[PDB]
Amino acid sequence: PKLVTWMNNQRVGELTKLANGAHTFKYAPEWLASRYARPLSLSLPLQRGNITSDAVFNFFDNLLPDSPIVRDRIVKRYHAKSRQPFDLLSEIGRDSVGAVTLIPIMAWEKLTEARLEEVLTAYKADIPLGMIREENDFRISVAGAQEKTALLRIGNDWCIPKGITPTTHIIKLPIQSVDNEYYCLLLAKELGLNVPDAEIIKAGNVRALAVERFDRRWNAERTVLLRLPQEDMCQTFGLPSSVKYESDGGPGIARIMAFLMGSSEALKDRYDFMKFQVFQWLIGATQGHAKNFSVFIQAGGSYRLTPFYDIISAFPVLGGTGIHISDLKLAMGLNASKGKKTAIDKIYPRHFLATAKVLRFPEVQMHEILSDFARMIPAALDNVKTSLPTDFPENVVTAVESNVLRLHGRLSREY
Ligand SMILES: Nc1ncnc2c1ncn2[C@@H]1O[C@H](COP(=O)(O)OP(=O)(O)OP(=O)(O)O)[C@@H](O)[C@H]1O
Ligand SMILES: [Mg+2]
Ligand SMILES: [Mg+2]
Repeated sequence: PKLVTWMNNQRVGELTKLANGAHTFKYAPEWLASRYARPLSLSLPLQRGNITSDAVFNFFDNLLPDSPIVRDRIVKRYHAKSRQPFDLLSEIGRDSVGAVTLIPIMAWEKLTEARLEEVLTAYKADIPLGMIREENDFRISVAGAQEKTALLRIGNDWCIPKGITPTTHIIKLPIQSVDNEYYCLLLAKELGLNVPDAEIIKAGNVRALAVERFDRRWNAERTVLLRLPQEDMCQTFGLPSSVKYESDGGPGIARIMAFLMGSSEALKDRYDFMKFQVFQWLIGATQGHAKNFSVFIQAGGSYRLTPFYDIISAFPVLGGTGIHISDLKLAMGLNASKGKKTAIDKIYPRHFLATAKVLRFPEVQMHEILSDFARMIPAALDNVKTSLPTDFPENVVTAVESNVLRLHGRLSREY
């Protein structure tokens, strides 16, 4: 049938699946006439009538977990009509990344430590996104291939939101990734990068990562929780999650930098994006694909980059399973004298400078970024280390700082 699409308390339009299986979307005239109307996606510009392009199917598919296995679980959990996005979202689309609420204001159930552990380990019983069969009003969806869930934090209590109430945190579970990401987010923050705050939460013998959502915002008085429109780069370019990597045809640095020229914060966003490329290289982050970058869609359809997220270093995984440093590749390659430069172990300042030059990113700014990491990295690693718990896995810290300092040496010798 039909899924009515809401942005907070406003009707945006409807998603329908035709008798031919095609996914179509139509904006409500009331939405189109609203003062600050904005599109669901920059790939789905405001217009009247049914939109039938592949961009519709892809946009909504990108709201679901990437893994075909996780999708199998959802189907089995809610006896979904099929595996298509419309049918899976009919079941779990009330709360997803961004502000799209799909249904065919503030209510919740507080969780006890015992119940919290139940949700956080439900995946062991083939439960998708911690949506235990016990509940029936816990419908959430979150993209990405890593096992996770999402919860509502009210004060210092964890809660399962009911109906259309939003979640406030994305909870990532162990597939040592929890400690890895925790460390990387702290290092990012220490270096002045825009990333969300996160904390390691405990529930029995379970250790998960609770990441504060930047697609959610409480009003000043903390009485109402709103969702903020947001989409990832696959969505913004109308592409399927299957091509998130540049090697599979997804957007690279050049395409995203050109797209950011249209940002309401273009110069800042371009600078921050290039800075983050140098950061990913330094920490051996190999999964900076298109779905790991997003933009907020603002009133009137303007857009701006969101904070960076899903930051994992490959360094702690080296050697243990035979992966060598020479095997680490940036998801989005840099310019090389000939072709591209992708090997973290072979990249130097010259590659960032050559890339900036061809992309019209000021050379002075690129030097600034490189020189800033050259003098700040040592102190940043130390400061983070001192901020880590005492039970934090020392091997993670060792693997990351030794490998970061090794690459950092390349910057300090130049700057
Ligand atoms: N703090 C946040 N606030 C808002 N949205 C977020 C936040 N962190 C992640 N997201 C969104 O949720 C998705 C899943 O998170 P994340 O990228 O961290 O997952 P993964 O690490 O599960 O992903 P992958 O599939 O690459 O392994 C992202 O693609 C992004 O759209
Ligand atoms: Mg991701
Ligand atoms: Mg990831």
